[PDB]
Amino acid sequence: AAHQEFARRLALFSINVYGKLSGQKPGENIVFSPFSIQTCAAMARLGAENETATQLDQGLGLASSDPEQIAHSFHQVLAAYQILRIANKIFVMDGYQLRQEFDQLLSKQFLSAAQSVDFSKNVQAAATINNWVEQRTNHLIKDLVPADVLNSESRLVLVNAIHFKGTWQHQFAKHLTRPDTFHLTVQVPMMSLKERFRYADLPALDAMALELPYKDSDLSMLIVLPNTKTGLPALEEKLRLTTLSQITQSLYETKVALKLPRFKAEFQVELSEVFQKLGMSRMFSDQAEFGKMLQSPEPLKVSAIIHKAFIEVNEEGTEAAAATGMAVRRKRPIEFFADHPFTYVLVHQDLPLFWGSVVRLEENTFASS
Repeated sequence: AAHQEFARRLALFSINVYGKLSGQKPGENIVFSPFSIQTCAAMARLGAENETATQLDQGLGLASSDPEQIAHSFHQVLAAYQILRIANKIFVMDGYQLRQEFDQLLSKQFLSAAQSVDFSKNVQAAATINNWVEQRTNHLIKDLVPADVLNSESRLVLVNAIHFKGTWQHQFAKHLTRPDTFHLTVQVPMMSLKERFRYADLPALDAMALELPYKDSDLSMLIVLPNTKTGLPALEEKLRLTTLSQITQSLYETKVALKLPRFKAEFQVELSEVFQKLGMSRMFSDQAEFGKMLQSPEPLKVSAIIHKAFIEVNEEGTEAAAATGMAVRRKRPIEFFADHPFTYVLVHQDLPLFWGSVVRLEENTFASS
């Protein structure tokens, strides 16, 4: 009930963000963790007041206007994963003390760690933050927070990191992978497998979908494939007309001949513009209200929200990672051949952990690091 609502609201936030990112970065293989973004921003909301807090509640789709109830809603999920590792930490300017309620909600409900750092020594502070993020993401997310967005005016950085490594319930055979056409055409490694999978025809979306489960988990990779080679932008628009829950409830087990690219993607973005377009502008402005963060009466605002994500999909399974850092400163059979662009979601039970697009693929002919 409370759990279903949390998933529903995160799913809507997810498609909202996906839509704004796709508009901001049209030809790119977007990948992001909506869960990471919402969690990090909800932590910031605990320290917000007045219209800043209200914007965050309503723009993120949080459970209510009550900080304790909001915090508890995240605890329920975070605790359930006490394959998937999620970690929160706050990094606080040396000499500044957190307010008790902010500190208590972060520690007890968001299971957040806390550490004091010297942001005036901004290279050192960034290294501390970024090393922690690497350690929470199997070194897949590097240099999350650059030194050059931190300085003596920085007061805290809130970070969420998430790491996923799953093995397919039904793995692909490596010796069956072959180069084949991806229609943008290019030749890329295509993995082939015939199995019973949860599948749906989605004719009102002009698409089809398939779920690939991971063993020893209630996690799966949902692939939504337009029926036409050029159909992804239209599908992306139409997903707004439905819900993730309605899509996954349409799935039924059936024998499928699957072809899926062996692919990887990395994506990074500063999310201020996305948040502004989703009606959460006040937090970045000189009218921002974050007086519940620190004992100090210094007015604060958000100077950056940085998100980085990574995913690799191969014959054995999937590994994915992401992190979100928010800097706060003082104010001065059926064939299912995924051989053209598609969208995908790593979903727990309609709780989306990762969301992305495959729009362009190439086999690199150059050696590189």
